[PDB]
Formats: sequence, structure tokens, C-alpha cells
Amino acid sequence: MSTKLYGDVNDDGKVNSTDAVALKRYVLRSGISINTDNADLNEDGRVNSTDLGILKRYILKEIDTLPYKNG
Ligand SMILES: [Ca+2]
Ligand SMILES: [Ca+2]
Repeated sequence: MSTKLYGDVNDDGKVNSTDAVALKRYVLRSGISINTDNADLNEDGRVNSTDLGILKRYILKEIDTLPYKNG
């Protein structure tokens, strides 16, 4: 009916360290199944470290818009 998430791995909430498991598998190659659709936002794939941060940064609670920023 309604949900808020952007770039989820296991469609839990978002792609972060928590989804590092599927990440390691994804980083190595494309074998698993993840919502890579809107998982990448810097042509990386998911969260190599640049997004990971912004993720744990916005996913902290702001999870709704995600103030995508560099750092
Ligand atoms: Ca998740
Ligand atoms: Ca990314």
C-alpha cells in the first residue's frame, strides 16, 4: 500500500552494511538477486563505500528523500 525505500538489497529498508552479505557477492560478481534497479546512484553498483556512508547517513532516519551528498 505504501513504503519508503530507495536502493534496497533484500527489500528490507535500503542497501547498507547490513546488506553487505549480498554486496560481497555482488561486488565479486552478479550471481545473487538484488534490487540493483535503484541501488546504485554513482555508477558503482550498490555501496562500495561512497554510497554506503550516505546510506547509513540518510537511512539513519531521514530515510524518505536521501540527501544524496558527496564526502
Ligand atoms: Ca536492507
Ligand atoms: Ca552507488
